[PDB]
Amino acid sequence: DPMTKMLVQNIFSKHGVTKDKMKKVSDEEKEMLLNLVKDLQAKSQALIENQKKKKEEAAAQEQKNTKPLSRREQLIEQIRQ
Amino acid sequence: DPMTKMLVQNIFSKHGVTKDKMKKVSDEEKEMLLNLVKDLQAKSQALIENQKKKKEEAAAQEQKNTKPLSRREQLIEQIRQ
Amino acid sequence: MSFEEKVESLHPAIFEQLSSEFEQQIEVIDCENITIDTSHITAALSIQAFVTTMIIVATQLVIADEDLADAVASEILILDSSQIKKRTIIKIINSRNIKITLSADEIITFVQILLQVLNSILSEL
Amino acid sequence: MSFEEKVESLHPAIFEQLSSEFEQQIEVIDCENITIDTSHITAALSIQAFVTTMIIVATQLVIADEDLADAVASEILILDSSQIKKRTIIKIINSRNIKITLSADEIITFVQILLQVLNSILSEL
Repeated sequence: DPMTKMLVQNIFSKHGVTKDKMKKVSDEEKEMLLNLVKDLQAKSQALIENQKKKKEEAAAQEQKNTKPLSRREQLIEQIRQ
Repeated sequence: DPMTKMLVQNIFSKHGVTKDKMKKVSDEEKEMLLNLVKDLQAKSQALIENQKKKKEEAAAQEQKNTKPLSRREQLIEQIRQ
Repeated sequence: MSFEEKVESLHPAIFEQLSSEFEQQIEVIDCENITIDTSHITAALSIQAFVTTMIIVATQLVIADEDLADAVASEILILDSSQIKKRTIIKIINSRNIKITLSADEIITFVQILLQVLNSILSEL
Repeated sequence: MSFEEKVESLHPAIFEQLSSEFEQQIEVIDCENITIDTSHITAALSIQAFVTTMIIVATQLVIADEDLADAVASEILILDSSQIKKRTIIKIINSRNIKITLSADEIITFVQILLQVLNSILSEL
């Protein structure tokens, strides 16, 4: 995405690695990186969904818990018995 | 005490229990109530003194903690060594 | 014995109701040392709960016509429901130490009010 | 194989460093039930640590002149050092039950930032 573009271009534009210093290697090492990155997407997203479902579940049992106008009449039935 | 007299007389003066509805029972059940009430005084007062001594103790170590005019000279002795 | 078992059975039912109204949530962000002090909250609630059942069981025993007994008992329960608060003293000792403290002062003062009702009821009878 | 062993050797060294920055102390006074929930803290740190070494090992492999490789690798390490926080959600369920929870939300969001850097670096190469 365009948002995160310049925080990596600015450091490279510094005294670090320049455009002409790129080896631009394209060999069997490139494809084995590509599948690993896709593996990162599957693992990271699994963590994201696990945290996301935990977050909405934590907001679920409180909504299901009905809050009455007064919270003191629930102990009047058992005392009479 | 006279302060708390009318908040119990007014409810009894309502459709609740009236003067003529009092059984005025005086038997072995009365004395066993009297000693229990005195037991309430001993237990409740013990809580009151425990909270009271906690309150003044919480105001005690701050008074014993002397506050100087400036609070920055306490770290000048050790740095020189 | 009947009076002893009825007060000792109403006590846990009332106590659990009082405790259920004392649940809150405190969220602390970026802190190392957190101290949660809830001392005397259970003790004060135990005293108030066990002295509340005495009020509603004293009138129930003496007065017949159980419908009236339920009426007076219900009025007592609503009385303690309102005009009761809770304090959360958050004392920040250092830049890394905070101390959440639950105050039982309101419960303590309300115990005195209920105690005066107990004394007035006993003197009435 | 050389690339596989170098990433799998840098991973534990980076991971133990990240874990060492996640040690705190919580002191609870006068409580019966205490629940400590640190779930997903190790999982999120493992993902962030194992994706951080990919960044510094990708540039190290392609770029010669190891002095430059150390320079770019060091800059990445300092980036994750700052702007990372930790939450300690202390939920007081009852007067006797509290629940200290360690939140991995900040680590989760920072994983997205590092992931975008990984994608941008790969597209650059």
